[PDB]
Amino acid sequence: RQPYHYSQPTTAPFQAQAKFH
Amino acid sequence: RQPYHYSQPTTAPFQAQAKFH
Amino acid sequence: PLKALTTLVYSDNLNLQRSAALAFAEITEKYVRQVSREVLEPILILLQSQDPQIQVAACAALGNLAVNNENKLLIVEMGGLEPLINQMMGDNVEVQCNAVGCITNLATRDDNKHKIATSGALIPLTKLAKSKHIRVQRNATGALLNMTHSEENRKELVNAGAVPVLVSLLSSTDPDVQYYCTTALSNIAVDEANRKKLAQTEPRLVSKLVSLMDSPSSRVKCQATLALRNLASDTSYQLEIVRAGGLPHLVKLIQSDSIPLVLASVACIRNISIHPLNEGLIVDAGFLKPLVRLLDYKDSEEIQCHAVSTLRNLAASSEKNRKEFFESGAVEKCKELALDSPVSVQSEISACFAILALADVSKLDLLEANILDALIPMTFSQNQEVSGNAAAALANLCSRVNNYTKIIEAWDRPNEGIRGFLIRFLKSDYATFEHIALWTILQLLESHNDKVEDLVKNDDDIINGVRKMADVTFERLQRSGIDVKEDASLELYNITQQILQFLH
Amino acid sequence: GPLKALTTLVYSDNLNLQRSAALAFAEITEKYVRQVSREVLEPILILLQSQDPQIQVAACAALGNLAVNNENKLLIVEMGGLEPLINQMMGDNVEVQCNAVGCITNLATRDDNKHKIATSGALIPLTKLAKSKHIRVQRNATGALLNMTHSEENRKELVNAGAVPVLVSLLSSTDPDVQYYCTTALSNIAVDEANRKKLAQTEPRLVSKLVSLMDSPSSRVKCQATLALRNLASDTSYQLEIVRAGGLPHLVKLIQSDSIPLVLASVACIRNISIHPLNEGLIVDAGFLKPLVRLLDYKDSEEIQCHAVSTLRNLAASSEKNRKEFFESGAVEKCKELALDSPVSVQSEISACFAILALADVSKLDLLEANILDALIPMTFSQNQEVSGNAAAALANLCSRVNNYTKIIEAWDRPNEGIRGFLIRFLKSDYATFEHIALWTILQLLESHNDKVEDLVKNDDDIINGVRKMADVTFERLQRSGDASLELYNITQQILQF
Repeated sequence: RQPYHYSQPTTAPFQAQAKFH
Repeated sequence: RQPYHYSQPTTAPFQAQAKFH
Repeated sequence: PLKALTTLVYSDNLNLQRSAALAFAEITEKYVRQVSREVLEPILILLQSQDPQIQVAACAALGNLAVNNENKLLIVEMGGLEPLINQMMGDNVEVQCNAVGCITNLATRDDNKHKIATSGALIPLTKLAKSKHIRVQRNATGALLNMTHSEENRKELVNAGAVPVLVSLLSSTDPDVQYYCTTALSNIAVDEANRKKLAQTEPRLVSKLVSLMDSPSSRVKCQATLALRNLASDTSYQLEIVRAGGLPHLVKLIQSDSIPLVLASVACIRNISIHPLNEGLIVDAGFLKPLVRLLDYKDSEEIQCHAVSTLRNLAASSEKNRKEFFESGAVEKCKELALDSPVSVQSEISACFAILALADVSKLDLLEANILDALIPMTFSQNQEVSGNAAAALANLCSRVNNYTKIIEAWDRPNEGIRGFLIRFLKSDYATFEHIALWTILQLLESHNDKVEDLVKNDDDIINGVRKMADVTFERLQRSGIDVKEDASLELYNITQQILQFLH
Repeated sequence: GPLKALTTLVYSDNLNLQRSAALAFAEITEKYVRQVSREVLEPILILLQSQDPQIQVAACAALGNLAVNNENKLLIVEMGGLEPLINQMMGDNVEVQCNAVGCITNLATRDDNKHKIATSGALIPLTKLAKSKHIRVQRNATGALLNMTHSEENRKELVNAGAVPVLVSLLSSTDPDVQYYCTTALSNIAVDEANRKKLAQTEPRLVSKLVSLMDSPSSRVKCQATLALRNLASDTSYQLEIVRAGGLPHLVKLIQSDSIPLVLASVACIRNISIHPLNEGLIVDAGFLKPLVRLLDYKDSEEIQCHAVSTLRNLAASSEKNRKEFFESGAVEKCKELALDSPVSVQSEISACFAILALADVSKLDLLEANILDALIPMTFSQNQEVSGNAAAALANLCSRVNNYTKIIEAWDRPNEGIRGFLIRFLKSDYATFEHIALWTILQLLESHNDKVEDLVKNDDDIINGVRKMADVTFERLQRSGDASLELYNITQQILQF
């Protein structure tokens, strides 16, 4: 068989955070 | 006798009061 | 809400605290009532922070609270709101302002001012005014303006005195600072001590007052004129104000139709007219007729007294300018007014007549102004100044005059006339009045007018009165261990004998 | 304690009292945030729904600062805190725009909040305020949409609000945080095929912009743009499009980066792109080969190893002709070297790679004299079926139709019991596939016209005995039934005819 490692598209873990004033 | 009416110096009755911003 | 405001304050965290202070600022800013000690206590905690925001809100809140009377009295008790005032020294300028404000609002009460005068608090108040912003300076000038009310309060105004700051601040263009300053200095010049120091301390102050006598603001005008009067309580300034050409300002401030200005101006001109040297100047300036007519109006007797007095000291200083004194008809008007005016105005007019009737140059003219028509009834007065002075004037008018016609006319009429006067004053047991009567009778006999001689010598009542006066004085002198050949008795007796020598 | 001092200040109905309270809230939340009660939030909540703007900047700053903590996020969202913020987002005041959009950015970080964010229709105002001329607003806006790209259903109700074009244009923003948020947003969108197809027929130049960003001064932007490009290159369309947009020279310099994350992103991308056969010509001429080959040496990154080997395998799988460069790169020899001492991941990858190389008849001999049997043979032992299976297939193909059997004859016994051992082992297995491979292979050996291999196979007693037992087994199993069994039987019979 053929192996499938790390093949799928990635969702980036970084999320923004607000700054006020 | 000679009379002395209203002879004394006058102290003004007005008093100041402050102002704020 | 006070439960939440109080609990919010005690937190010790800056943010809840600036919140509390702002809240307090607004709620004090538009509704002012009587409030408890408990409300006050948080303010004290609020007062000391060194975030300036916190005291601008706290000092504005507290300053707003001041207008109700209770808060100012309440403020003194804590021992206090005083620590914040010491805090005022720190530079932040607008809480400088609001602290000075509360202190300006505070201390209106006398104990407050006396209390403030202790603790060396006001050395800063004098310091505060110079700062450039009008705001802080208005409060600073306001504050001690309010402290110039008690005598020893101004006595610690001169201690650590801001007085130089004040006289310099007279030339401010800002209206209210300069008004506060004029009123302050006016209030200071009430003391003899302060007046004596002001001549050689911060000299040239008066010239500034005289300049301020032409302000567009009525308030500054009036209060400056009153200041000048208070200074003119002393002779130094009585001359000094005149030197600065304060005469035209005063001469026309008097017919002003603003009555307070009239009162102030006439008061001032009276005080300066005290000094004899001034008389000449005052008369040459057109003061006379304004003074003359000014005295006539019924409503304000104080102006009447100031005017009559001014006229009297002008007359008393010099026999210069006397028919220059005559022309107005004020003497005719003093005559008309003496019969129908308050007892104040009466006694003033009285002293004036007594003064005019001394100069021999004017006795005849006074007599042909029918002055006896006022002098005679005035001698009836229950008021001793009126009756006394009127009597003296009358007595002088009978002495060594070149025409005795009007006296002969006024022998019987009006009011039982001169004859009646003599009898009345003899029948009194007032030594002074007895003397006046006896002396007058002698002066009449010593005139070589035959008619007068015959009225006095044939009047049984008058002759009888002198005889009883002679007996009474003789027996007072014989009980006291004296044979002729108090101290009033001897004099009186001698005059009785001189009079009775005309009989034979 | 202090809390209803402040709330009593809120219910006052006097504006200065409410701004005292609001400012207080803003600061006290600004420097300390934990999970808080429901009661603390309703005064903030309703107080916010007022239209003194000062109050709304303080309130939004407060609630937004609370929003950082996870249980405050849904508590805030669940009651219905959002409607006030959507209403302020639509409002013409720009700084309550800033802080409200801010709260939406901190809010919805949590997963199921987001679905209620979308069904609330917050993403229309969000999208339109991502155009703002004021940086603060755009930063919080694009940040918000970035955060909304995390769930799949969030992403497609992000696309049904057409926020994609705003993002794609904003890729060219000069502001670092805006363009980074936008790149990461688009990357996250490119995770779904549906979105990829829509991205194909809605944005023409997207790829170009992305390619441009591969030369950004910002490392995060470099990396994330590259990851985006990979996600797009999940599909064939973009696999061709990226090469057309000249993304190879960027990628080939990016794999030789001293930044391991950049290397990871670039090698993943080039793998996805190397999938397409047509690309091979170009990919080899950019000179990916030697960089990949030395990328096998990144012992500390197994993912990088897998991506590299996989890329080499797709290059090898697409075209026969250019292999000689593939042999000059040292890929075969380094794969051989690595196959004996590396993770089962890398093992299975290398295995499939050898299995691919061993199909082309032109290179079999070369592979044999590169001693590939010295790696293939022991690999057939592996417990991992991908490894052993692929290795076995490779070995089997290498014994079929070669003109020189020297190295096979040598690898008959050594190493690791050799090819002979392999055949025996796979026959004795009870796996149909492996039995098939063994029988087929020995048939291929006999079918070579080499005399020596012929007699190596038939004089080896164990081998032909195994074939006989396989034949017997297949026979008695199969005619109880009267076809894999049948094929194997046929092969055994084909063999036994020698």
